[PDB]
Amino acid sequence: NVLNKQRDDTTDASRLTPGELSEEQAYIQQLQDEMKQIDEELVEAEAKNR
Amino acid sequence: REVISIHIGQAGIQVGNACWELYCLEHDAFNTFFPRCIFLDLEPTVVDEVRTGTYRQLFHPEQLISGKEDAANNFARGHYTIGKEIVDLALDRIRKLADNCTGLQGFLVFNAVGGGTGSGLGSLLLERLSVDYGKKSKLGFTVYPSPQVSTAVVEPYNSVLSTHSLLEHTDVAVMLDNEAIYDICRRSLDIERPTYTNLNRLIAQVISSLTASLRFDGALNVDITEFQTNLVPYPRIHFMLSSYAPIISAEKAYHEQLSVAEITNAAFEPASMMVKCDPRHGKYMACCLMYRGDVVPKDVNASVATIKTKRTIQFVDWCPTGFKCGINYQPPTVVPGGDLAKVQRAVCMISNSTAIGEIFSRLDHKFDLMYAKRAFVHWYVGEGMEEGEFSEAREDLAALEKDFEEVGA
Amino acid sequence: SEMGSTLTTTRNNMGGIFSAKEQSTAVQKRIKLLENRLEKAYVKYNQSIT
Amino acid sequence: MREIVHIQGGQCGNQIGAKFWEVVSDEHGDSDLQLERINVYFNVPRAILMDLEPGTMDSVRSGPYGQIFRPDNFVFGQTGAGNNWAKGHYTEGAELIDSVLDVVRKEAESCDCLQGFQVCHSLGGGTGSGMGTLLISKIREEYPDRMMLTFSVVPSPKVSDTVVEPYNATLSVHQLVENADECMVLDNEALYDICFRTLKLTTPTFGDLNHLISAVMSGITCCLRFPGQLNADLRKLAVNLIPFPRLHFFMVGFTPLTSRGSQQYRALTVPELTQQMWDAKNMMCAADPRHGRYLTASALFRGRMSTKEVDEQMLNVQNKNSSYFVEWIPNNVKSSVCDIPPKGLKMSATFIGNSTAIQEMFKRVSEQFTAMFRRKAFLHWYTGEGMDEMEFTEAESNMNDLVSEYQQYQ
Amino acid sequence: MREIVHIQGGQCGNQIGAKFWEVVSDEHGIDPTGTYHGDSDLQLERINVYFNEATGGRYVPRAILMDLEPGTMDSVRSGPYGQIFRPDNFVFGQTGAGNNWAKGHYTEGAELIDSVLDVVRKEAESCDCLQGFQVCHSLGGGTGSGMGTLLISKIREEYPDRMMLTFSVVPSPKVSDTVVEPYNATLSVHQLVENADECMVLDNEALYDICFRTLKLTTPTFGDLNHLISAVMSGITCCLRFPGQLNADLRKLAVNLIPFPRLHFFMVGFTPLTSRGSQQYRALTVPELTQQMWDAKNMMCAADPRHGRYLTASALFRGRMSTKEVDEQMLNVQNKNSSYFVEWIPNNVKSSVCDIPPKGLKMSATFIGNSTAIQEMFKRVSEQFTAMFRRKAFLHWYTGEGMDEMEFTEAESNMNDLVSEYQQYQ
Ligand SMILES: Nc1nc2c(ncn2[C@@H]2O[C@H](COP(=O)(O)OP(=O)(O)OP(=O)(O)O)[C@@H](O)[C@H]2O)c(=O)[nH]1
Ligand SMILES: Nc1nc2c(ncn2[C@@H]2O[C@H](COP(=O)(O)OP(=O)(O)O)[C@@H](O)[C@H]2O)c(=O)[nH]1
Ligand SMILES: Nc1nc2c(ncn2[C@@H]2O[C@H](COP(=O)(O)OP(=O)(O)O)[C@@H](O)[C@H]2O)c(=O)[nH]1
Ligand SMILES: [Mg+2]
Repeated sequence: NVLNKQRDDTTDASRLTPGELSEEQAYIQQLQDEMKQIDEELVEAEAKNR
Repeated sequence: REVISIHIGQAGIQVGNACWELYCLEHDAFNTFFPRCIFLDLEPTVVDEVRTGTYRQLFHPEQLISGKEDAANNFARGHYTIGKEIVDLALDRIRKLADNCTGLQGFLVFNAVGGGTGSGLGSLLLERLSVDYGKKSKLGFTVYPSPQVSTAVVEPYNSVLSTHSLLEHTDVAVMLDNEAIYDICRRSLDIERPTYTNLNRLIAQVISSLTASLRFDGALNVDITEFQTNLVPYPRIHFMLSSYAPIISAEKAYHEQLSVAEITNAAFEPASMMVKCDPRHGKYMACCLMYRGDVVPKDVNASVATIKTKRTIQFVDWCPTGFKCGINYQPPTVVPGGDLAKVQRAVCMISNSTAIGEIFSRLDHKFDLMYAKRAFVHWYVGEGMEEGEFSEAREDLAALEKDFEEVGA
Repeated sequence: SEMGSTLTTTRNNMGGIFSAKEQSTAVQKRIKLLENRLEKAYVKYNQSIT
Repeated sequence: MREIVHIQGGQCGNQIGAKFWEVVSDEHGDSDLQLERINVYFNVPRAILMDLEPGTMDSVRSGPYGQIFRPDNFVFGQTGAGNNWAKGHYTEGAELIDSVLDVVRKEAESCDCLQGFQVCHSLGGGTGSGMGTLLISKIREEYPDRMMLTFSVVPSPKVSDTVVEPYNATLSVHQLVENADECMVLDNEALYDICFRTLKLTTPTFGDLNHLISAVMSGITCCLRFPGQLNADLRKLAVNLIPFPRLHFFMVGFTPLTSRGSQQYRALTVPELTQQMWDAKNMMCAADPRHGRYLTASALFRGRMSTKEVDEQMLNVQNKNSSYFVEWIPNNVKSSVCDIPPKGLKMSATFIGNSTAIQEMFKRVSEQFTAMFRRKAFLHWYTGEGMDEMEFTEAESNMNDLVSEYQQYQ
Repeated sequence: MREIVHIQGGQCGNQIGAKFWEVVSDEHGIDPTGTYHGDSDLQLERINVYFNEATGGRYVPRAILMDLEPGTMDSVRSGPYGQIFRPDNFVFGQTGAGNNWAKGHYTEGAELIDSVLDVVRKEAESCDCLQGFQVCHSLGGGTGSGMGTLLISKIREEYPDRMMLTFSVVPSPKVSDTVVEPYNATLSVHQLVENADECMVLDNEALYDICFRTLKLTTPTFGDLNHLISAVMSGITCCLRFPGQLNADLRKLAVNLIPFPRLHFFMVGFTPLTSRGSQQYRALTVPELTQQMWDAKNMMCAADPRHGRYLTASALFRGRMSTKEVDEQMLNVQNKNSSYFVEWIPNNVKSSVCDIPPKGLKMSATFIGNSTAIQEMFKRVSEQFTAMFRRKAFLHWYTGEGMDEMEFTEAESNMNDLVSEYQQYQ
């Protein structure tokens, strides 16, 4: 009985361990690229105004 | 709108003796109950305790059906030999109860499958009700035998032979053990020496919480036809774990701060299930949450969000919206002499998962061991059965095990 | 004893009970911040254009 | 003269409409301007309640402003749907919709010149969505040349009431894309978020959400009921917002919305209304418009305002956010002004934006629908009632090609 | 016309600003409920610099409160003139920095300053032609130093062509409340040298000695110090709110007072400041105002200018006065004490007059002197910082949160070149 109790707790602990979120990290990466694109886009436009 | 209740056996009508006490104490809203009942048993001892009890005049004399002699923990006796003379009188009354009714939601049956009357003539009553009405719902709240706590010996034979008909006759089947309820009264209610009376009182609380939507007006009402869709994803998978919160004493209740968030949590821990099984081994297929009393839709909405984002429990890969909520305004009532304190709000959760697949597998070995040596089989066969239905009920539960394993994947 | 040892090392590996929700909620909030920042950068660029 | 009849279906529709008739009755009441334009909503209100559970009808007569409906207009079943679209669309509808069509025809011919019909319902429930859907279909083949409005709430995974929400939402939108003239998409997630952020309520019961939806519905029909410096009826807005006949799902916002703690600390000017109107956190749908573009936009204003301020402000919001609008349509914004404000305010506004970010929700539901329908969960409660397999495939196909044309035009 | 939004950070910033809005509202005749009750038209014509009419005579201050603890915000709305601020302007965290500059600049800043910037952006676009921004904070705390510091850097990147004031109290060894004061001071100033347009150096020692000897107070609670600081801040902006014979806006003073772009830390004084035993025995003349103005003990910083030379100096006078007295007084105080003024700039003192005194006084003044003696403070904190850093004491909350070793070395280097370039230009 005590072995089964301990085993369930290990399985719970393994479930809880943080796991990398692929569907979200790639979003962050894509967001930064568009951000950097707009910065370079902005500097050309400021040059045009002067 | 009305719904009538049938009670079979020593366990059935004692559960009813507490359930109807709560209904009269709780009460146009009464129209769904006022009683539209029938007690029936083979032993006259427990029915005739009602006939002389405090509720002598409350029940019409004919209602209380009673046979001549008991089936004696014998499914075959209570299904083939003695059932055949009393079941016809019972259902030929229940018909005129339905003719009294106009908007019948359904029937609800109370039985314990360990015995002969609760199991045998339970299934027999169910088979003639299914061919007579078909479409009308029949909610069966049954009491299955516990794994380690047990009172009889031949109950594995009864439980398998009863289940074979409980599959395709009842619509919504709620399991309830005795060890799990004993643990509930020991853990939360801190009653170290409980009897059957305390068990039956909190069983009535669950029943009342799922019919209060018909009786009283809430923010989000839910009928008996609603459970029919929202919790059974397959026509032969209807077996529901039950839970309730807050099951709490009279002093602890005032000390603690009962709210919606924590009771939604407490209704999900395996320390509060009405059936001895661990849903950590299983995956939730669907959940249903009846909220009574002082509930706004926001915090119930917020509570189901936290459950979904936790990882201690998991859902099937099929249901992103794996819940069905329901809110009613009137708070739960209390019974003098009862142990549950008055609460502004309570939650009765009815779920469906694959943890139930463990109880059947656990049941199989005990039945299998006895059957292999042909223990006690001579009692049932001389009653009118054969070796055919023993083996065929066995393979029916084998199919059910593979079914749960297939759907759970 | 061996199962107990595996339990303790897995317990240390999860980095705590509350760890998973914090990392999950932090990356979600990070998503929101980049979205907010991207809007302001777009506004500046479009204002420059006019 | 120009007439709008009201239909309320299901529990959601009935309680929303009860609040709706409270605010309209209070709006029409000192002034003689109130008496001249009550034929549009009165003859007793020109409304028809419709449900299957008597608790909602009793709940309607119990509350105040519940004794003003004509009891003959309480057309009403008895058995109940049970969140089953097949029950709401094939079994229970088949004997109650004939009765609703009797009463709706009587309420339509009672007036001289109909402008249109106005339906308030849901897309997750059975007797609200399905029956109201069938009702809409019966109305479309009888009166094709009349206007039609459907304020429909759409379910979100964050506000997940029932288990079969996707099975009902997908089927319901399959009928809306052909039957209704236009629809105003609502949801409970955005409504709850709005009462948190802007309204700052601690206990937002349904009364508040239904009060918010009611303010929108009162705002869209103010031009008929009151004189204005620039009038825009329902047909005028429809042609200015709908570029293609199937692209008629809108997002709505109402202004001004401030907490009772800050009501006296704020100013009420047209620039101040426009900042809150175009705020992405102020849409009453869970579709972030900055995830796409605007096809067109419309702003209905109420109160004595300078029209020049209206036009120059709308031009500004189009020049500043120049990437969020469609290219082959310059001047994407339609505007209108009426001189009578709602009771308790000086100056109000109503935003209707036809954006292409709404395709997120339709795609957002399809993955739940495809999740269930892949392995046939909950399917028999729909199949054994009369529906077949090809209906779900058809419903899925229309969802997919719909998000494609938003994606196409985006 | 020209508009200045107000930004208060941390506990010190919040309490300083509370007394500021009380004093200002009294000058314009707005009661604590937020309605107008003045008499002269001169009060109603220039309240757009600091307020917005909301609805029906409701004037709300154009201010933004920002910190990390709830106690300060609650202490604002409790006291009078606490009900005048718009509740949306209470941008507000919950966890706290704990006098850890990294937590105020890297850990907790990342989740609040975006929200702070939304309110600040709304207050900038709510007005037409910004004159500048006004930030009140400390240099020894965490939530005032780090939070306000990162805010200043981001703001200068958004609106670069606009003025900016930072009223900052600095720590000193004698008044030492926190233990990590040098770590906070040197890093905070390292950011101020490259972000702020001009900064006003304050410290608590001078405030204590003003209330000891000049004011002759017995129990000087923080309400009186904040009362003193508010009079100085109202003086720097009286030119925008009231007409006069010689107006001087913020831009006019900064371009005139700052000879080199990195040398923009000022010493402040205020006149008149008199005790209740001597408020009757005095006169009110321009020369009487001038000597009490240029007094060494009357500086509102504990850095004696008579240890060095003045680079530039400014005077803002308020009240009906004769401009000849203004100009001749500045000329005389420069001719007798000729060695105390820098040589390669003639007429090192710019002066201006405004025709509206503070309520309750006939004639006041405000002094803004950019002297070279300020390097004492930079060395006084620099050696304490180097003393701590050469053994890495208190470093693990800094290096464990995101700073590296080169940041402190960068701080020392920038510290050392500023005190060296002060030494050259003197
Ligand atoms: N919860 C609960 N269970 C009961 C109660 N009484 C009996 N049981 C259960 O009933 C099972 C046996 O069936 P009984 O109801 O006692 O007897 P029966 O079903 O009428 O069958 P017969 O003995 O042949 O008449 C036992 O396993 C008990 O767990 C009760 O009062 N409350
Ligand atoms: N805003 C609002 N939404 C409601 C209200 N009542 C129900 N709903 C929504 O309606 C959905 C359930 O609709 P349902 O009652 O099943 O409709 P019906 O069964 O067809 O009448 C839920 O998602 C609720 O969020 C209400 O009073 N206000
Ligand atoms: N003038 C004044 N200074 C104060 C007050 N309260 C704190 N201080 C100064 O603030 C310094 C400590 O900064 P702290 O209040 O912790 O700043 P914060 O935590 O960033 O808000 C000390 O050197 C005090 O002299 C006040 O009410 N008035
Ligand atoms: Mg018995």
